[PDB]
Amino acid sequence: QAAELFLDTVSTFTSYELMDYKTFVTYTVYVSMIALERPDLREKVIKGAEILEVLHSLPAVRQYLFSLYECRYSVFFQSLAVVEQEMKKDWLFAPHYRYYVREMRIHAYSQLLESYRSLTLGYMAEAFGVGVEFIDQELSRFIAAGRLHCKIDKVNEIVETNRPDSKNWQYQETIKKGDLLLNRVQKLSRVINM
Amino acid sequence: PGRIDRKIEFPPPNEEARLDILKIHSRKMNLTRGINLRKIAELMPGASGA
Repeated sequence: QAAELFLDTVSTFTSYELMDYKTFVTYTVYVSMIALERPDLREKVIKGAEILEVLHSLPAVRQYLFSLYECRYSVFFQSLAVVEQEMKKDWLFAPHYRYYVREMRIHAYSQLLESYRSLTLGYMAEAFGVGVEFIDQELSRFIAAGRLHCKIDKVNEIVETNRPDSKNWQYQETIKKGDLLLNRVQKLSRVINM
Repeated sequence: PGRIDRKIEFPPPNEEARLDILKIHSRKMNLTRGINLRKIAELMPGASGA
């Protein structure tokens, strides 16, 4: 919803209640890298004329976008580093910044693991420089969270993909939200009466 | 015969009177802010309010 309501972009320009417009550029671009899919991510920045200049003004913010489309995994640590230092000082991001850290991780891992059906972590050391056990426990905790299922062979240094998630995850959202919803109405049902 | 009534003139549109009223009618139509309301009003001398 944030990026959707941010679609007006430059049409609001500089405003007192909108504070700094240069910083509005950065706030509106920080949300577009999550909920916006890659075709649509470049659809907004490349096709949108009003937003193309403001990104050209700041070379640091532009670096993250074009490096994200470039798929280079060496810069993502350095670029998200700056993004994380700005995330700390700026307000309202204190609660939410730690989720963002892993968000961009899985968003890079998506495009990563979708290219090859069989992959080795030793190859990932070249792009990450150099992850060995780092990405081991990392990816393990991404898998345990049901985020981008992929089967990794331990001590054999093999990663497998799959995952045809359109089966279980299609039907899993129903149970995940259904349980919480009905457990809410259970309380409201026992409230009345007494 | 000058008796009796209140005299109030109806003025023609003026430049400075064109600026604010321009914004007023422009409140309902989506547009960006790169529009210069100063130069656009001087191009329209006379004409009318409507």
